[PDB]
Amino acid sequence: RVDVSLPGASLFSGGLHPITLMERELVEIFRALGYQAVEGPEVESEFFNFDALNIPEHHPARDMWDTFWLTGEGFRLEGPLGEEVEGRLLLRTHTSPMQVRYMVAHTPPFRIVVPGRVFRFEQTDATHEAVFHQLEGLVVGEGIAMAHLKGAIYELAQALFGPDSKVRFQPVYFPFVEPGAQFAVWWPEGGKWLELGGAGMVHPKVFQAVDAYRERLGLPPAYRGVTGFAFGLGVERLAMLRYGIPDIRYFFGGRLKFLEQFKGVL
Amino acid sequence: GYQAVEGPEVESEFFNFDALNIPEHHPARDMWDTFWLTGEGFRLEGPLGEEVEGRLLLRTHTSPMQVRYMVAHTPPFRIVVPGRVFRFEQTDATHEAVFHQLEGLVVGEGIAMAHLKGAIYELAQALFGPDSKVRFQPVYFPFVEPGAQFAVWWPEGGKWLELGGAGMVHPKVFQAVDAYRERLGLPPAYRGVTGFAFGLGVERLAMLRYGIPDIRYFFGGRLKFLEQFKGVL
Amino acid sequence: MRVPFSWLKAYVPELESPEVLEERLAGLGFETDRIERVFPIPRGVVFARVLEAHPIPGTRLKRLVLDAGRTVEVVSGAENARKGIGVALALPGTELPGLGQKVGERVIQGVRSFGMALSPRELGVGEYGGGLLEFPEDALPPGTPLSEAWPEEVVLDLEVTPNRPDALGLLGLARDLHALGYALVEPEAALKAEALPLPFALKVEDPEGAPHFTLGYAFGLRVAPSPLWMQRALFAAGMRPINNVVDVTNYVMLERAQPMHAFDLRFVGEGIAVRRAREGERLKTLDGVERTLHPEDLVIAGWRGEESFPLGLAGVMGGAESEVREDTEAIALEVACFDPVSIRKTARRHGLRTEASHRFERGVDPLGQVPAQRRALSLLQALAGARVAEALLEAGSPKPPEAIPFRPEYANRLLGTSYPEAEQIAILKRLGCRVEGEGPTYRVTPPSHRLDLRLEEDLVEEVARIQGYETIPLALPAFFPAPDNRGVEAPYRKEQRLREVLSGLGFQEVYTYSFMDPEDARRFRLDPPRLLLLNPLAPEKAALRTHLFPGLVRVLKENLDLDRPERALLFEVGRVFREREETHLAGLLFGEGVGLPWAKERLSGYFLLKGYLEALFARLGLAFRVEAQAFPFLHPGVSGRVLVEGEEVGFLGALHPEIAQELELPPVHLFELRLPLPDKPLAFQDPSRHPAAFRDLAVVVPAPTPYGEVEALVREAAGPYLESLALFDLYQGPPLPEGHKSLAFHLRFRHPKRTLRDEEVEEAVSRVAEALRARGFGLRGLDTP
Amino acid sequence: IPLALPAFFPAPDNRGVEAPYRKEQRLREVLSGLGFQEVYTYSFMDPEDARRFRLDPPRLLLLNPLAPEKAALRTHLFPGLVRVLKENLDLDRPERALLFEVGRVFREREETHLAGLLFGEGVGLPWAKERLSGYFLLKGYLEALFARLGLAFRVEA
Ligand SMILES: Nc1ncnc2c1ncn2[C@@H]1O[C@H](COP(=O)(O)OC(=O)[C@@H](N)Cc2ccccc2)[C@@H](O)[C@H]1O
Ligand SMILES: Nc1ncnc2c1ncn2[C@@H]1O[C@H](COP(=O)(O)OC(=O)[C@@H](N)Cc2ccccc2)[C@@H](O)[C@H]1O
Ligand SMILES: [Mn+2]
Repeated sequence: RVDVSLPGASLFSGGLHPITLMERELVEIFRALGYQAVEGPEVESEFFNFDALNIPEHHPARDMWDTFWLTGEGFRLEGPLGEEVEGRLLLRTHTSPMQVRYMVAHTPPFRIVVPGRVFRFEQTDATHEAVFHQLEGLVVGEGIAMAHLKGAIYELAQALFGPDSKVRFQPVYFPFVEPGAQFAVWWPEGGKWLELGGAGMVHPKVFQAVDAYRERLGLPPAYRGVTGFAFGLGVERLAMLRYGIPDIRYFFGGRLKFLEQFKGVL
Repeated sequence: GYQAVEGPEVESEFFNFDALNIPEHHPARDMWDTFWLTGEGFRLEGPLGEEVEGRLLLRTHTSPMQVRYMVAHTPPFRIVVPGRVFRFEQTDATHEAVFHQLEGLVVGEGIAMAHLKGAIYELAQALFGPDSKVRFQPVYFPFVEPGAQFAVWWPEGGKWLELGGAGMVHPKVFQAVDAYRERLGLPPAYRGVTGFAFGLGVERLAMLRYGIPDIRYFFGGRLKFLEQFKGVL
Repeated sequence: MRVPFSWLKAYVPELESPEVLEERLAGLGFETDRIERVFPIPRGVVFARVLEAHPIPGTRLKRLVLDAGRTVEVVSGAENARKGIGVALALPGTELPGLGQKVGERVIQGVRSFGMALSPRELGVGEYGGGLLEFPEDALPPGTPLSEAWPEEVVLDLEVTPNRPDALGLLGLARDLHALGYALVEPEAALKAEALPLPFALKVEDPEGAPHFTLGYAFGLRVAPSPLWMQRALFAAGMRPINNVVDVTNYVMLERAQPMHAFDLRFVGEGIAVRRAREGERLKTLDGVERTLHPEDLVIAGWRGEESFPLGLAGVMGGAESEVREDTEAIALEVACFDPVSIRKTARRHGLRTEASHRFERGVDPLGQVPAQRRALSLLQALAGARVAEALLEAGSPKPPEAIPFRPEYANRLLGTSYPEAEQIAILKRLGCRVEGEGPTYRVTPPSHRLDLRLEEDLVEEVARIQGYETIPLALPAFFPAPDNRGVEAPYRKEQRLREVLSGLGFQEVYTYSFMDPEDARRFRLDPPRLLLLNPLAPEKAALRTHLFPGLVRVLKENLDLDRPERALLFEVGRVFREREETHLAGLLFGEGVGLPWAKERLSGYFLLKGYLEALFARLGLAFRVEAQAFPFLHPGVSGRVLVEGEEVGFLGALHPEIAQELELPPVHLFELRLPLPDKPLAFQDPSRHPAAFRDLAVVVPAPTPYGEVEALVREAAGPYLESLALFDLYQGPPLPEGHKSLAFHLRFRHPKRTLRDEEVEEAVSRVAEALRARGFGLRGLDTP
Repeated sequence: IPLALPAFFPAPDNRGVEAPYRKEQRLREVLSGLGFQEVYTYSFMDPEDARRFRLDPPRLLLLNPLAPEKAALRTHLFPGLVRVLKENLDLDRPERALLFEVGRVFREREETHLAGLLFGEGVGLPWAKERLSGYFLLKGYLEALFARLGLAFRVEA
């Protein structure tokens, strides 16, 4: 006979990091809405991160992002069409620059979602990080309206918190969007409004920078008669509320006792 | 926007045929060679867990899920039901008595055939690229009023493959659905909506896509065959 | 259904070509499975007149004297070879379709055969080779090449769906084409009738089986071969010409989906009776088969005085005796509408599938009998010099079709098109519908031949296919799905994730038929299947599987036979049937195991399969435990039940040796669980930051006592501060009581907000010593390391 | 402002633009199923580690770092994994560990890397003694991974 209750061979059992899980669900939610996930580079030029997004230098608007500037020769930063690009290098302060990279390399209409690691120079506490993730959304084409942006967030909220969930839209400022807005979702289980991110209708000047970069590259203009909306939300906070993580610093902490607790979420 | 839901492999004649406007002793039912079953003690659950009765069989197609889903839900919605189906017929290199189908059902106000064509066009694009195209020809199915058969152009092989059938959900299907609802206490939910449905046979698409010459390989169980697909993650 | 291009062209003269025809039909809803050219006639085949047929003494052959321009002789053994008919003469030199060598002048039983007269098979126009082709003696000037009156033909193999029984007639097809815009030429039934009484009566004793039944009367018939144009037509459609009258009934049937049969009056007696058949009533059908009828069979009978007899199987096949032959002079023409269900059962009952049963099963135009009588009677007058009565015997009064709703607006709304109202209505009218009204919702009543036109939807499909499905634009729908459709895909996603993890963990997926061999309930030791098949593919698949593992085992064997896998780790997910349909997950382990391929030591068998499963459940974040339990199909020594989150869901163990033996297989390990597995909602636990207290201790216990109880006991008493607890060594030896075991346990304690005092850890091991002894167990180790 | 959802056939060149992202996520998932545990480490590197870990110095540096230990951008993924093993062994005492991490590395060009780490007694019967570990064990998992991906895998010294 054999003790069938004895532990078997200690084969290893793996797991996915909580941000991977939260990113995966966010991506699945938007995939169901027609969005496709594309990524951008963590090291960007000032042109894509700021200038092309209507965020010029020495202006109050740029203070909304504490940049991490870089130095070093020999580094080749590829642009939207593999062409080598130049400009003061930095660590992207948000995923937004992919809005520009994508649009020069493609034609409307389309729906994309860009997840990604972003960086910001600021002190890290229990609810703040200098290194975190964002999920960008961009939908462009004839007749795209803000009603559609609200429709997207409503679907996001429903998928994330259920039918007793709701979204809230309030005016807020971003150089890359003309109506500008900030949105929150009602979390029933916790009976409170959490601010998810910012969004708005793509600014006129963003489309212009996009087509100007296209012209300077031989491509024909593709965004003169289209509108669109974009949004950007910060993954960690959503993940924290969703997995009951109290300290945002745990994410990059590397502690196995922390990571292991998420194997169950397949 | 479609969501995947499954149905039971063992169905009653009511869902597989009757509710789908396919009555007994009529030419239309010959389009499906049924595998009838016998045996007491077996409990067949309906759309709302209620125990149901009726001559048991092995579903000849996924279509019955159209009915199960609609009694258990409200429009508008988009579903896709994959599933093992059974048919009594001889198996050769390109025919199976046991195979899989993928059903599609989209219901709601203003749903038109233009939308069904739109769906297949997107299917073809995603499956074979931009040089792909779809073809729609009239064909008959008791559960659909315009009825149709669609094919997709496969550039790489330079030929039209017939993928499946589709159409606008028949008036009587919506009626059987709401009648079953009433008989269950639920309010009618399909009097002012239209919709389209389609059903395509997986094996053939897989064969053309993975270059499998013999459809019998699928249920053959041979590891030397199965192993060749580890790469497709 | 065979569609002879030139025949269809007779109704649709403007047809562009067979290819364009195929395209038109496809857009109409009719797929052609094949297109072919069929009547090769060499120049050497000429038309001849048989002046005389002389028997060759001592043989079963005849010497034919033919007028083929010049007189010639040919030897023939065909029973039908006779004076007064026209034949197909293959002159010496002619090369015949299918024949190896040419046709030459040959000497046969004393006579020089100058070529030979042909059978349909030899000429290649039909399968029949039992007799010569019979043409009218004046069909063509003697010696003229046959091809001149018999051009090659292109025939389309059309698929005609159930809903379009009117399309089972070439004229019906032509009407669909007419709607597309083609000119339509309907045959004019020139008839010179006579006001005379019919020398017979009609008695429909079963109006349920024959809702509409008519009888035509043609006399003074001159039975003879059908003209060349008709024989070409019938042969092209796959039918063999017989003669004047018979061919006309087949032709009209093929023209307008209206089976009809000519009954020789000599055998009718006083009248025709459409009645049910009487038990065991015999009937020799047209095919020569002697049959016995069933009371459910509808028959066409005659009667004489008190005599009642079957003349034919109504709507399936006529009787052999009243077939219409050379000496026939008058007939009763049957043109009717039978009950589909009735015809269906009768056809099956006698294993008969005829052009007639097929059409009546699919449905015939309820008010087409009378028009069909004129057509047939008309042709009979023209080809058999028939004399026809003005009156018909008619029974039944079918009601015309009712008006249907029709909203243009809805047609466009349902299709997503924008066809102008006028085009929609012009289309329905070309198809033969009546359109009444002005307002937005018209009153459309379809022609009786359209059994498929009952609902408004039906009418929109008429508009769509005539306009052409290609004219329907492409669109994508947009809408917020109804609330109760939320996360309805969770179940499906849950299972697919499981398969994917299993494939990553290392298991290989397999797909096995849902069928089971009834006999395996025995071979594999398990309750018999609850569901069986009334019509199985084979006795080895007469039931529905109750377990998944049996199939996996049979897969291992089949694999080991074809190839020699040295091992294998498989898995399969599928539906099982037993009181309720449920989803199962089964896995199989076989082979030497896992380890260094160039070394010797290895990890395999039971504990290996248990390793993978523990990894799987660790990966799923679910509690997994295996307690020993007996299972007939498993080895009594290596057998246990599987528990996930404290809930029995399956079994794990080695295949029973006895079963292994009967199947001729080495040891096999496997498991089977019921899906879906339990869901364990997250409950994040903030890991303590303070140091953890380590401490070992072994436990002496009887060999029988399962590790599970020990682990459970130690853990339970370990205290609220127990973090870890692992088994690092099992020893059963001399240092202590014989028949005992020692369990090496690695333990760890830890506190959330502070550190653990050296006393608390002892107070904890104490409970693990007191409760440990209370169970008759002792502890050798008591400190770390 | 009302709520709506847009509808349209996406422009042809947006087709399968998500293949890359999907490809990588499938890889992570397989790795998690094969047995590897995912870890997330900062993209920052300690300039001094180019020495401690023996490797070419980082090509990109930070004008305004958070600290001197994070004044450069990582060139490799493994250094961080090792420092993770150590930090783990200090707080807790993992008897072993099979980790993996995917991330952006910077050196002449930004590129994505996949790194894995193996440590501990290995795999075998927890109540027995014999075991499979170290090099050939890590090579086992990798061979399984590539077998699962349907890719040829070879390791030359
Ligand atoms: N220090 C931090 N730690 C964790 N999350 C942060 C931190 N700073 C911000 N976030 C998250 O980042 C999200 C948005 O970042 P902001 O810097 O506030 O906005 C942006 O980054 C904009 N690019 C978003 C945007 C995109 C498209 C159109 C309009 C607006 C917030 O909702 C928040 O949850
Ligand atoms: N013996 C077989 N082996 C492999 N595939 C088969 C076999 N018989 C059919 N199929 C596949 O099954 C597909 C459709 O099956 P059919 O029996 O022809 O139709 C149906 O089963 C309908 N229920 C489909 C449908 C759904 C919704 C609306 C309209 C029509 C075909 O396109 C074909 O690829
Ligand atoms: Mn129709």
